[PDB]
Parts: sequence; structure tokens; C-alpha cells
Amino acid sequence: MIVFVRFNSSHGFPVEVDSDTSIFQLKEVVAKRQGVPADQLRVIFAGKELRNDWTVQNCDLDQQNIVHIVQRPWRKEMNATNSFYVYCKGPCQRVQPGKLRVQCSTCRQATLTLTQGPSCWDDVLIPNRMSGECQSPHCPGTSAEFFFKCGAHPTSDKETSVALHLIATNSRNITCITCTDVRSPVLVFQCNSRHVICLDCFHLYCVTRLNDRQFVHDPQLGYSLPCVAGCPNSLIKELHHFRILGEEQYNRYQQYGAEECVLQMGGVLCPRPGCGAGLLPEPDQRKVTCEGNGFAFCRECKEAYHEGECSYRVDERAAEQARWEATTKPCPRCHVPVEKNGGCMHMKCPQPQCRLEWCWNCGCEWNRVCMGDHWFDV
Ligand SMILES: [Cl-]
Ligand SMILES: [Zn+2]
Ligand SMILES: [Zn+2]
Ligand SMILES: [Zn+2]
Ligand SMILES: [Zn+2]
Ligand SMILES: [Zn+2]
Ligand SMILES: [Zn+2]
Ligand SMILES: [Zn+2]
Ligand SMILES: [Zn+2]
Repeated sequence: MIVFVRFNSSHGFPVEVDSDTSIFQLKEVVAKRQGVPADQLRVIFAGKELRNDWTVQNCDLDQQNIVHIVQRPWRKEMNATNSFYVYCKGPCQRVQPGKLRVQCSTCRQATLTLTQGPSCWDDVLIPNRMSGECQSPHCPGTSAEFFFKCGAHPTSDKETSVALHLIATNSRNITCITCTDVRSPVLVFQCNSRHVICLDCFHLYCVTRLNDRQFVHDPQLGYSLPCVAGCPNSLIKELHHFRILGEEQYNRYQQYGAEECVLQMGGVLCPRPGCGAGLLPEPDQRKVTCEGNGFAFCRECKEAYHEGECSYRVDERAAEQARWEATTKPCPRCHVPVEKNGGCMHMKCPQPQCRLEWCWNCGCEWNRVCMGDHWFDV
């Protein structure tokens, strides 16, 4: 039996299997075809992942179906303090806990005394949105500039990372829409229902819909994907979020609209996994080589050039389980209770004979580590 494997490319090259051929064996075959460890490969078919020990018959893989193969190792912390996540592009090259910092938006020093602590994303994302008096001599300094750095290791004061607004530490023990596991962290989709997806699933979701070319062109935004359950008006607008796919898959995303153009005209894409390059032959030509300015292929079947003939829904309970949205403490020194009034973890005690500033979560004296890790609740 012949199925088609899409591996980090939109053309599905063929592989022979029987009914009794296992998934982990199908992987082993594509693994040694492409110089890639099979303990990193993931079989995706009609939006469901196929398990190693399943067979073609267990999978109901008919003749001339199309599977996807994608390189993401499965990675098996729930109780984390942190509130924010950046994408660190060196060294880490992955999603890490963000460390939050503020400075005056004019002089650019750590001298801006904030009118009040932030409590939500818009406070620290939207420009000129919060305020204070800079202490710097002779600085007009009216506006706070919040910036994020990777938390995992030391960072200089200019070595910043982009925030991932959509990503949350899964403190609410919410299950994933696609795979139904309680994983942390998760990406919350900006649909009505706030459907939740784990980072693994997200990866697979993006890379398959990349190979399918089922990405959505929004006139006033570029190319993106909605919430996986097809929720209306849920395109991820904050396009820095497709950086969490790693350089290589992210680089395919940056080429997508360039490639879609080449097809618009009448050209066609090189099928090699790796080279996703666009080419513009004579409309009536059947032979096509990688000329921008590697190999020669057949315009029709997209194999090494030859002669004569060429050879979703999500679950209801999963989707309702996966919605992100579905008092006073004693002052650590004086012991008298205070309420929190918003999202901010910065507390001050109002008894004037103690007046301790403290972290609401930790019950310790307020400090840069709580400031950076969990200034506010999310
Ligand atoms: Cl975040
Ligand atoms: Zn880092
Ligand atoms: Zn200033
Ligand atoms: Zn998942
Ligand atoms: Zn949704
Ligand atoms: Zn090529
Ligand atoms: Zn052909
Ligand atoms: Zn007190
Ligand atoms: Zn704290």
C-alpha cells in the first residue's frame, strides 16, 4: 500500500507499507531517508497524531492517503511562581519564563517612579499607557516603558526578548483542546471561548497547516491561523507568536506569502524538504529545475524528472474543557489583614507603624525577583 508523507514540505512523497506496517516502522523508514532520529518524529493524519505501536489497519490508512511527519520531540512544571513568557532567540532558542522590567521612556533609565504598579497585559504592552515621575535630574519623563528579558539566565539591560501575550502558566489545571492533557504552559486563543492549546499541539498544528498551505491570508494583517476549532475572528494578530516554532519552521512562515505569490502567477514550488523555493517556468513546460539565483523535477507529479506517464473537527467535551475562562491576607510583619484591589502582587500595609511592602503570592519583602517574575497575576 502507498501513502504520501509530507515532511516539512507541501509535496507528499510516496512510501510502501502493508496493513501490518507499524507507525514506529514508518518513522524508521522516513528517519533513515532524511538523516533524522526517529525518537523525534511525529506522525500526523487528519489532525490526529498516530501512536508508534499502531499499524496501518489500526489507523485505517487507506490507499493514497496523506500523512504528515514533523520533527518535534515530545517533552513530558505545573506550580511555577512565573507569570510571563518570552521567546529567547539566543542562547535558549525556545519559550522561556520572562523577566519584567520598567524604565522611563525618555532618558531610558531605571529612575521612573510609577504612579502605581501594573495589573494586566495592556498596562505593560500598550505604549505611554502607565505613568510616573522620573527621578533623573532635568528629565521630562512622564511615561513608563516596560520591557521583557529571558529569565532563564543572566541578561544585559538592552538584551530583550519579545513577550508572548497569548501564553499562560497553567495554574487553572485546564485541559488541552486538541490532546486533552493538562500541560503547562498553554497558549490561549483569542476566540470568544478562549480555547486553550498546549505548546506541543500548537507546534504540530502550525507545521501541518504549513505543509497543507491552509494558512489564512488576512487583508489587513498578513498570513496567520485562527483558533484550531475554527472559531470566528480568532486569527493570532500578534505574529511574533509563530517564532515559537524554532528558526527553521519560523523561516518557512516568513517565506509563505512570498511563495503564495509565485503560485498566484502560475509558477510552482521546489518539492525537496529543505528547499521550499519558488520557480516560474513556461506555462506549458513539464520539466523544471531550481534556478532567485537544486534539482530537476516534473511539473505534474513533482518527482525526479521522467518521460511518458507520471506513475478536522474537535471534540465537544474537549472544546468545553479547554476554555481558559470556565481574599485578604495578614501582613507578613504586623499580621493585620489587607485585601488586594487588582491584579498587582505589589502590596503595601496601611498600618503606619509597620508599613511593609510585600509580595502577595510569596509573603516575603517585595524585591526585583518578584517584580520580574510575577509583578501581576495572569
Ligand atoms: Cl507571556
Ligand atoms: Zn534565554
Ligand atoms: Zn527619565
Ligand atoms: Zn495538547
Ligand atoms: Zn476557540
Ligand atoms: Zn531546490
Ligand atoms: Zn511526472
Ligand atoms: Zn504591616
Ligand atoms: Zn512573589
